[PDB]
Amino acid sequence: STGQHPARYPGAAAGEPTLDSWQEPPHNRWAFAHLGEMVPSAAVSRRPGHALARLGAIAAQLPDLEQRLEQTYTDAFLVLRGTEVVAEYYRAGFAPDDRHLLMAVSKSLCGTVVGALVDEGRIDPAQPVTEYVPELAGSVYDGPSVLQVLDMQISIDYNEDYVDPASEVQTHGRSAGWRTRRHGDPADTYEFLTTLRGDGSTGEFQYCSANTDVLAWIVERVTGLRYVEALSTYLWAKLDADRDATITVDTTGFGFAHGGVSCTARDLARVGRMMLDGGVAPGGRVVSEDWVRRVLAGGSHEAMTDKGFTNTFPDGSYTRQWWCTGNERGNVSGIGIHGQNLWLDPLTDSVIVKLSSWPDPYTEHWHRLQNGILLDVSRALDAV
Amino acid sequence: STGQHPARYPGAAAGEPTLDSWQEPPHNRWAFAHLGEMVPSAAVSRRPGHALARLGAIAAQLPDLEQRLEQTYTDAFLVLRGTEVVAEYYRAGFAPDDRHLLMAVSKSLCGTVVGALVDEGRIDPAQPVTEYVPELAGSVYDGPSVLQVLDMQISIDYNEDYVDPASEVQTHGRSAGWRTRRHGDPADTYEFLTTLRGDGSTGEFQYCSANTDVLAWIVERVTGLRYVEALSTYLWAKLDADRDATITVDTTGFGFAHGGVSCTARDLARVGRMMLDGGVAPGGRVVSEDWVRRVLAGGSHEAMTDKGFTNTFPDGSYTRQWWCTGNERGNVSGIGIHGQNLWLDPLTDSVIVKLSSWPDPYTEHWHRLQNGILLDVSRALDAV
Ligand SMILES: NCCCCCC(=O)NCCCCCC(=O)O
Ligand SMILES: NCCCCCC(=O)NCCCCCC(=O)O
Repeated sequence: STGQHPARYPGAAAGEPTLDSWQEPPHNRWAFAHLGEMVPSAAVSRRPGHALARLGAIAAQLPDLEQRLEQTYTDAFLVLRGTEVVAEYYRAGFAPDDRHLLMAVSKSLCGTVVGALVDEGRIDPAQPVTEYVPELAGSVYDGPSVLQVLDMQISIDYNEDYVDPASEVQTHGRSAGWRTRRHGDPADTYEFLTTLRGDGSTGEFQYCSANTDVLAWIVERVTGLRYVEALSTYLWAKLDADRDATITVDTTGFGFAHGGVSCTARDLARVGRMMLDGGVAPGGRVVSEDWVRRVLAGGSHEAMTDKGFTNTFPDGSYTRQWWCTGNERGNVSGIGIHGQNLWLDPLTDSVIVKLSSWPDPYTEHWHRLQNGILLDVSRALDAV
Repeated sequence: STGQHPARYPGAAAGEPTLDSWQEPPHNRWAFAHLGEMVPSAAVSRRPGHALARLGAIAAQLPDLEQRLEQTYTDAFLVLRGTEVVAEYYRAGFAPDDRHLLMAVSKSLCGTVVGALVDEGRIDPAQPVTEYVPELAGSVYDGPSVLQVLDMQISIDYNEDYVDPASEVQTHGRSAGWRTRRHGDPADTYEFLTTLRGDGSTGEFQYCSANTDVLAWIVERVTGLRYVEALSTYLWAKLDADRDATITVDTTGFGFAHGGVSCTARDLARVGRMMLDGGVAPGGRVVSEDWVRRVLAGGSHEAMTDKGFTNTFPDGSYTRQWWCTGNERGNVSGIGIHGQNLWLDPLTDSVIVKLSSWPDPYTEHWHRLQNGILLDVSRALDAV
């Protein structure tokens, strides 16, 4: 058993509604107003073909920027300097206000929600995961602290290989609804998490998407809110965003916290703006100054043994669901496969959003090109 | 085989992407911008509890109206007199701009798209279905004309019982993704349609949801557009709507034309406004004056042998995906189970939208109450 979870609607029984019950009472009052949560659905446009390129200022310093964006399969690109949008690009077929999957940039949003609850004293990072989710007893999350989850410093038997059909990535996806279920698969994301094991060691960085979903589970146990609602209440609804975000949900309504958020490029930039404003957003404080300071400060460098990341960023690290370059600019970024970044450049008070669709989830090739663009654009923003 | 269908995106292979392939190239460029079409998804609200009742004018004539709306599980209710919203109600927990499932009011929208294509001379109602969809040869739709589909005048072995777990309604839903698939079920909506049989007789009204999905299939074959896009291009994008509508899609991306559209009450009223304006909408003409005239005129009364409908509306009929009361007011309505109506009152140049969630799909009890409210509100709009 995975214990108590937030009901899909007020008074809902556990796991209700399902695909076979949503038309029946009492479920249908909720379901008829939220059917996209149950059944795949398409937008029918209220609006009756070419790329939009408004790179403007940085164009003089980076003449070939649009070509470099094309070469990295860029769908949306936006630079926010202070409060001003100073450069934008959207590929043909993608509108400025269209939403785009964030992949693991979603993790940085989840970490922010956790941070807000730490500020409220509802989560203590020093406490074991099992203090908040007892049902993870007997799993790899039995022993580690919430901070070690936040920092991805738990050794786990989870092969985070995005291409291997047999990897835990795919099983994770089948459990949550991103992929077709097999018989014998865990019923939902919570159950999948309880199946994970490890050798018990901690302290070394191991990127594992399951960690973020454990954080979201903790958020639910501490607030009593569905993660989807907690993500709105503690973050999204304070941004003065143009559009709702969306997040995929599994068959219990649990949001795919580690990778399933979609939003517009401009709205994602509002998250970066909040970070560079010390944790304050138009709708109120999201996280404490201290939390933001710790994100910008980085994690333990010695924990970061990922050769690929450190080849590019020798003094890099990871903390609280953010990647920290440790470079001379102090760049920090949310990062997702296929080329998603929420990139912070504190030196110039700027945020860079790049949302892409590389053919491959992650390779040194795309990694080098992507980071080259983000660094060049950052430097182009420097006072001269 | 069900023949050629509009690709989910430009250049897509048949049936691509699937739940297991959408992350791979070339699918992922499209899928990352449209993930809700593949995986159930929840809105993360950008906005930070009680019913809104602004019944206003008609309140004096119908003092107990709000109670009557509550008693019929009303979620949204809106009266448009001319171009003016003169009464509104939304239950606690449902916002004025929230979308609501239309159930078979969706059919009236599909019929409108067909009507537009008839105006363009791309569909001839007198022609057999097989003129446009040859693959329906050998099925119950082999022989009948497109008009007989529009008018629901084909005898079909399809038990339209919304509660019986064993009825064709459920198989239809399993084929399309509204319900959990069983082994042996048709793979998609098109395949399900090809399995339908009948005794070959025509001319008598038989309400069958499959008919509308055949119409949507015809729309796709004649335009080359996904039904979702055709619904936008020929109708929704001409309404000057506040929000996109949505429609559920099956595993090929085919919209659930007969029941799967959701939209706001105010936007649905724009469809009624278009009908009462002779087929013209803010964005241009949607259908011809003649088409609208034929809808308002009704179908053959003798074909209408449904005792339930005619008990309430003795001179009632059905044509072109609209129910026609044949009453002294000439009321016509789109109708969906659990209490959805797009109700036209030409006498007062008014449209009534009622979107509800009755516990039961359809019973004489709810039918009597629902129609009593719509008729009383219509009469309350009369000049005195
Ligand atoms: N479970 C399916 C979706 C999971 C998303 C994974 C993801 O986006 N991972 C990001 C990896 C970034 C690696 C950065 C680096 O090594 O330099
Ligand atoms: N296939 C699942 C959804 C199908 C929707 C069916 C629906 O909305 N039907 C409307 C029936 C109206 C009957 C009106 C009357 O008999 O008076």
